[PDB]
Amino acid sequence: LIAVDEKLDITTLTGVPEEHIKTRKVRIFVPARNNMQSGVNNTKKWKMEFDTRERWENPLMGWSSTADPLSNLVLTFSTKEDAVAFAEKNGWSFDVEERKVPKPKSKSYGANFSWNKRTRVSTK
Amino acid sequence: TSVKPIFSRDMNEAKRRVRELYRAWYREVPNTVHLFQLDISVKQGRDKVREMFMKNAHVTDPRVVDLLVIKGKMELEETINVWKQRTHIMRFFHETEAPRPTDFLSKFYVGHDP
Amino acid sequence: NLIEVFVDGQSVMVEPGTTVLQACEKVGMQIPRFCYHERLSVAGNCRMCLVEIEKAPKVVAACAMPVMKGWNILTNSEKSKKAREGVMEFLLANHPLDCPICDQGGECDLQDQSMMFGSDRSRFLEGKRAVEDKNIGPLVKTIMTRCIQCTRCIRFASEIAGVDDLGTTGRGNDMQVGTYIEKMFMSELSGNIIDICPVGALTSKPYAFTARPWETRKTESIDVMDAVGSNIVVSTRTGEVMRILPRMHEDINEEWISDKTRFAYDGLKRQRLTQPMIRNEKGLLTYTTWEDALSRVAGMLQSFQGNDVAAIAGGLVDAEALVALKDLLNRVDSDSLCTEEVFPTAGAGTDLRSNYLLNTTIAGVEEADVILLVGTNPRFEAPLFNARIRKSWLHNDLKVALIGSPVDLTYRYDHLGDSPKILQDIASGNHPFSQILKEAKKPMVVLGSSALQRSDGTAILAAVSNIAQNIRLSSGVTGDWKVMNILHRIASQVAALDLGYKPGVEAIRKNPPKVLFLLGADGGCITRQDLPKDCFIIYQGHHGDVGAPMADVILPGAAYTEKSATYVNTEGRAQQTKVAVTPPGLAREDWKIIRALSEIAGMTLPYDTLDQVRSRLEEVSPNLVRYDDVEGANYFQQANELSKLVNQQLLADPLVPPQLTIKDFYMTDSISRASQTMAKCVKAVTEGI
Amino acid sequence: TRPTIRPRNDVVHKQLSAFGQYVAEILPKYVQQVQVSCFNELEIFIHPDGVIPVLTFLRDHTNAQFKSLADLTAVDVPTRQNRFEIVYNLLSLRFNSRIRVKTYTDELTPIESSVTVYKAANWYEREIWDMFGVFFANHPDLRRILTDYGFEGHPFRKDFPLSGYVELRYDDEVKRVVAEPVELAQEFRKFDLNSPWEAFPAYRQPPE
Amino acid sequence: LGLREIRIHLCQRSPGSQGVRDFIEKRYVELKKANPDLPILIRECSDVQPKLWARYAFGQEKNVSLNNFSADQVTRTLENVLSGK
Amino acid sequence: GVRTSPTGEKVTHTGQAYDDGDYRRVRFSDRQKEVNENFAIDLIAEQPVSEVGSRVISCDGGGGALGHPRVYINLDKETKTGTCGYCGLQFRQPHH
Amino acid sequence: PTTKPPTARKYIWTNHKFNVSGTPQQYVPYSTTRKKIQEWVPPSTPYK
Ligand code: SF4
Ligand code: SF4
Ligand code: FES
Ligand SMILES: [Mg+2]
Ligand SMILES: [Zn+2]
Repeated sequence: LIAVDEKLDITTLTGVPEEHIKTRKVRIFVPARNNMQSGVNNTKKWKMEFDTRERWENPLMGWSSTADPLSNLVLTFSTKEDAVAFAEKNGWSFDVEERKVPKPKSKSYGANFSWNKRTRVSTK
Repeated sequence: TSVKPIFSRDMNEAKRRVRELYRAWYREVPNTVHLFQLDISVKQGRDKVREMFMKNAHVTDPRVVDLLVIKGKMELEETINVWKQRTHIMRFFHETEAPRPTDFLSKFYVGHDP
Repeated sequence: NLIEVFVDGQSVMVEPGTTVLQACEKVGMQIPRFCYHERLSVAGNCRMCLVEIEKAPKVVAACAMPVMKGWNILTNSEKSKKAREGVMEFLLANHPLDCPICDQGGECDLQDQSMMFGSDRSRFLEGKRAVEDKNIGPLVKTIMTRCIQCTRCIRFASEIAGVDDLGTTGRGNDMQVGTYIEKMFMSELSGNIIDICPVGALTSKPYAFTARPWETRKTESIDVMDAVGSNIVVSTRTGEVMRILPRMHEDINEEWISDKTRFAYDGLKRQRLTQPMIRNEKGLLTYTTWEDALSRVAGMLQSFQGNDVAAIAGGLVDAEALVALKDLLNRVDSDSLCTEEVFPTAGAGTDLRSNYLLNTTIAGVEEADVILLVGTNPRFEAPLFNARIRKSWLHNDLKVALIGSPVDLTYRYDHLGDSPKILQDIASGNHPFSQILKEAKKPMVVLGSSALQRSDGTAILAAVSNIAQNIRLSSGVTGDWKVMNILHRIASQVAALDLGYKPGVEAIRKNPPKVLFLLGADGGCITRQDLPKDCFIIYQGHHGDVGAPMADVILPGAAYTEKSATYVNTEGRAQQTKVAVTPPGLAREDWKIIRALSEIAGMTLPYDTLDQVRSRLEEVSPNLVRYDDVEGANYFQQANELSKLVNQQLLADPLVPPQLTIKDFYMTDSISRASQTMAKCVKAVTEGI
Repeated sequence: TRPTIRPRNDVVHKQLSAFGQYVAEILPKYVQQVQVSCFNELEIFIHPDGVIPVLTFLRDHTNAQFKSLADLTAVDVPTRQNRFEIVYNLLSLRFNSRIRVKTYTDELTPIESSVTVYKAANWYEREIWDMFGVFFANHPDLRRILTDYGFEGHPFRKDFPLSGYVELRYDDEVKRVVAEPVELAQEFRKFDLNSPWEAFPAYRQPPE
Repeated sequence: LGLREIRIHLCQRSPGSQGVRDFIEKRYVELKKANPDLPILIRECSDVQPKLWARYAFGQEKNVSLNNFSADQVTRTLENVLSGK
Repeated sequence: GVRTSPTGEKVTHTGQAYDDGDYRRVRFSDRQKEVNENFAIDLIAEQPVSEVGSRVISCDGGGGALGHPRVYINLDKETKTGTCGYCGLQFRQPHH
Repeated sequence: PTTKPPTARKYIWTNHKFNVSGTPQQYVPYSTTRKKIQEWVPPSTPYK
């Protein structure tokens, strides 16, 4: 059992080209809840995605072409620390966004019929 | 923290294995050129072997070096047994790739690449 | 103190007044809902959130039932499942079969909650109900057969937007939601009813039929239309911006975005600059190459130097572009750097950030007790700031006083004249509002930056600073509460002031330049009438509005949806816009264009990548690389002392905001002017119907 | 009757639980955990260095005659420190049963080759190495099996792009097939299908 | 030789910036009054040492570390920049 | 109702027509352009308006299970015809 | 078809066409969508 005083770096073993190792900045973040729905089941796991590259229009049929292999690559991590460790050992740059959770709110149905406050509703 | 070693224990034996692999690759270039009927020179093949060895010279982890020499031995045994074709041997040279510009002004002119 | 309740046998401590739904949210269970929105009041009519208490024989509405001590909530019980199935059965029994032709499509709460909690079969063997469709403007398309009578739009309309034109007419199964008359629900916060409607009853008209939710890719960026800095999500599809949606940020955005932010994304597809342009022998603009255009600009930059070199920054410019241009112009010892917006430089000026920042954060409005607005129309200059003020007013009896023009805010306010004479009177102490401010525990004075565009902006700033100083002296000196506030209406103003740009174009008017870089400057403040003859103009921008028509060289740049950029909002918070699409044609990133120009001119800038440019930004001001942070030091005493030494006379003119109507709100900047939807909105609000 | 629900076999569940306790007691040095799925599939989680002893016991023991290696694969979970998960499926013909053994490893940690216990492990471990980069120490002949000669990178890792990095075409200038960076006429369209509403409450994780 | 602007970066909470904070509190107003046309931008750092950038003509910038300086030392350093010594 | 562009190229039902300076018209040289002559908008406009004496009518597109999902059109707005949007069919209460 | 003629529709082809590949009447693909981005048109009048 040898002891190594080194940081993990498997860039030479992953086989990724040097361009896509050096010139890539991933974004670690918890996905924002879709405003069209009230569900919150897609805001629990951290995601890692790469920066957007150029997409052009195919001369034939007008399709959407690309030259970025890592365009559709999205990875799921259960922890920000895990995502950061994975990005560090793979060698890409990373920008981390802190999770945003809604603050607690005091809801009261009886406030709709206040005697002297402005919270009284004009309709139901 | 102690970790299970693949080979070589410390870095000295890893360097020894690297040198053994380099000798094996160096003595194989003339045979590869003769068998595959490559249009390159033997000096070009030796220089390409040197370049491929040198791009991993910044590795300071003995386990990563062991995996690198293992994969080098694999790709050498593919060449000796003529499992590879002239296609792959020439793929090592990127003879058809256009020279990618590297200066800021040229990169700005060509497109949106960083 | 906290009381102990049980959800599925798991103990949880909740504050008194907490509802069953919130307790389940704390334990991690999301009860289905249709009428409950955490930002709106509690309705309790859709009946979808019924849950079973262990010993109570009757199901309770989780969204409206406060928890009691020692209550066991059975969220996944047989009675709860049967109640959910029955309610879903009723809703779908009356709903129409419009899913394939419905813009809600794959992002519908009725579909998802039907698939997760409802039955998979229908026992309805009768005829369905068809409802006439209303018309409430050119932004919201109403297909009211799909309405489930959840009254989210009514509650939102009234409480949030201060507009009470929505309601329910009739009763029984024939109850309909509408205006009952041909009235358009036109407001700066109208698309949020499109967002909060759980069904396809209210949908976006510009976005109608274009795409589906599963196809679009979501890019998390920020908003540049105003200075609030709202967090948005750009939905793209095959490299084309399809939609703009709100993104939750309880300190800035709070799930709402303005109509200009939401519906001006289609201005990015018209009047775009795609190729570099020069002028031929006839003086006509013709397409050319980047090398040629940059060579000409570099030749002019080499020929001229000193104060004969000027730059005018517009309203949609990023910190990277601003710092790159500042360094490029400092290479030639030139310093005519300016922004097309005026701020008083007398006294502290741009030296102290707590002199042009909104010191009391937007979230800090909810804590204020008295607020005084001076020379501003927050309903149009910063719609989300006005929404926060309305929320604070409603939920805390906040006293709002407006000095100047009686704009129709969405809440009752105390009107104070139209002249800065009242502003001087309050500072002296003659006005009763001085006593109100003195007795107020938490006062706030918000001076609109549009009032600083007058000839006597310095006098107004001095007067409001004197009012704040009088408040500080009379009230408690101790405390971190900040009274002085400045509200901006331009996205790039704060970033430019932090970097060191001279506010206003007065310096350029004083010293006419030979070379002028219009960096997104479409305001038309300075033209060739002010410029000397044969002045050389390089307009770097993405829309051709004014600078492109009157320019000598035209350099296409990138939009906010097309470049990674940094923008600082009115409260000093810095947020980075991410890349959603790539610039069309030959358009390039702004800082890249500036760097290439410097390299061709021979004064090469020392940064080649975005990381290096942001390191330069950190060197100039670290707050431009500290992104989520908003905390800063307070230098109000120093600012007031520097303001007192030199004073001038106030003009005898009424304080009239530049924007008095929703049409003026709709047409504000280049993207909005290029937008077709904004043109439709202007036509609708002017001609009616 | 409940025709739309699969029937359950409590007898088989109990038998598998008893055998799991049996093997866990017999091999306490390596067996870390034992589970039984509700569809009657026994599962054993062991230490990575216990592969040879555990497999030898499960093959040669009188009460566990798992003479056939059904399958051997790997699972990539990047969020774990030991991302790679080695899975062995064993079939006992004498007792007409199936068992699963699961261990863990990372990129730089070798796993002892089980070619001395099962012969199919040769090609199975060659495929695992070729597709994930997991190295097996005492393998008689470890090399690529499925990928092209000279292929760089391990395709089945979660961080490997779907279309790879290179593509092949015939270049007439050099009169041979050439490898060039990938470039698609139509980009693969990523679909976000996950519903924002929780489907199965039984698997809900603590909020933490 | 011709000073163009001065930038003072001080962290509002670190102990090493205590002297710089005291300089801003009781000495900045007099300094600014003596140089009405000199841009002296005070900004905020996070965890780096306080800095005094001096932008001269033609884009030459000199940075002086103000870590653990007292109010008097900051005044002397700043007046050296204004004088030129 | 096919229409011809000024470049001599027919215009499809979506309005597609290559510009005069567009190089992509070379693909049509010595060949043809695939244009469908039948215009759905023109045909559905040529279809008449059905009158029914009921506030709510139902459209399934004809053929039953061979049509489209059944929908209900409310014929209360007397200033316009109620259009089934699956098939673009107009219905109207008998006025006068 | 003589015994059971097909249903008659106004949009059905009256003349059947065989496989026209390799002939001038062959199908040529093209994009049926308009231009996504409109570029700015500079003024035709001089300035200054
Ligand atoms: S609102 Fe929802 S359930 Fe109703 S038609 Fe639209 S997608 Fe279907
Ligand atoms: S229109 Fe939408 S938001 Fe309004 S009551 Fe109907 S379903 Fe609710
Ligand atoms: S969510 Fe409670 S009754 Fe509607
Ligand atoms: Mg909706
Ligand atoms: Zn129909």
